[PDB]
Amino acid sequence: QDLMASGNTTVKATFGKDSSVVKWVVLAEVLVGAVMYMMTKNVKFLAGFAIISVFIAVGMAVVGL
Amino acid sequence: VVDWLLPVGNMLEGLTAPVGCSYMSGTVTDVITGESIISVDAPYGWTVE
Ligand SMILES: CCOP(=O)(O)OC[C@H](O)CO
Repeated sequence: QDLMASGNTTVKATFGKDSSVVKWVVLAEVLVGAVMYMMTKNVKFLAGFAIISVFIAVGMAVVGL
Repeated sequence: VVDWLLPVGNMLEGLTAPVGCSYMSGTVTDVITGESIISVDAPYGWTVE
């Protein structure tokens, strides 16, 4: 038989690549990384401009329904 | 001979009339036979079936 835990495709369309999660995680870096030049003012927080698309691909393509 | 057949003639007419009966304890059998194909448911996706 089937299962009762899924069968609605609700969490897949909400927490996925083609949803709204990828938009709320791309603006959080510029909200704090682009304003920390007051006290620090050093080239340090620049290694996060490429790991955003990588972390979302190594976690969503694990199962894939 | 005709006057002698008074008790004998009455028995031949009594064995033809319907006589009531009294029950005791009857049996009602319940036997079921069949199959069931199933357608189981489915689942888813796947495819194949
Ligand atoms: C050089 C790129 O930045 P980081 O690797 O964060 O530098 C480590 C030290 O804080 C240098 O001051």
